[PDB]
Amino acid sequence: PHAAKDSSDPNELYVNHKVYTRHMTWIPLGNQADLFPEGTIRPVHDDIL
Amino acid sequence: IDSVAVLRGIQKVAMLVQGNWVVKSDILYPKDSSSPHSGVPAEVLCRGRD
Amino acid sequence: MIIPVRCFTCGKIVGNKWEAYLGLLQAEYTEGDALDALGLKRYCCRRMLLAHVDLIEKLLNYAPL
Ligand SMILES: [Zn+2]
Repeated sequence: PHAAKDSSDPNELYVNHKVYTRHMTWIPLGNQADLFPEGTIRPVHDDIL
Repeated sequence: IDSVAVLRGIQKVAMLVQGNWVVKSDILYPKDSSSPHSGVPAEVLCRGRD
Repeated sequence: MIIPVRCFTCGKIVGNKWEAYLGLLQAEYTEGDALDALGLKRYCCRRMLLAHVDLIEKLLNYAPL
């Protein structure tokens, strides 16, 4: 919603235009939330495009 | 061709950088033109080249 | 089309090292020293990054949007 008039680079024009693997969110099933502390279950590299 | 006339002509289409002459941005990019790579208006290209 | 996630031969994660690689090319780095700085020792990952063509943005230029 807020960008420069030109904004040639896609970074300024767009948001979430690169789906990095950090967007993956773990959805616990059953009691997996209690067994695994938060942040343990996640993609390893966090930066894969 | 006399040097004064050439200097007058080049002062209208070029600028002096480090003793050399570089064509003006608007000459390369007409007002109706756009970037072949991004499609941005020629005014932004002129500002960037300036 | 897009950078593969894994190296074909060895299997090292190479997908996350693409955009940073471009940064090293946006900087003054050459190809070889940028690949060395990224940590690609064996030549297979160097072939993966060096020979990859980024067609995803050119295709996105033709996306509906
Ligand atoms: Zn490899």
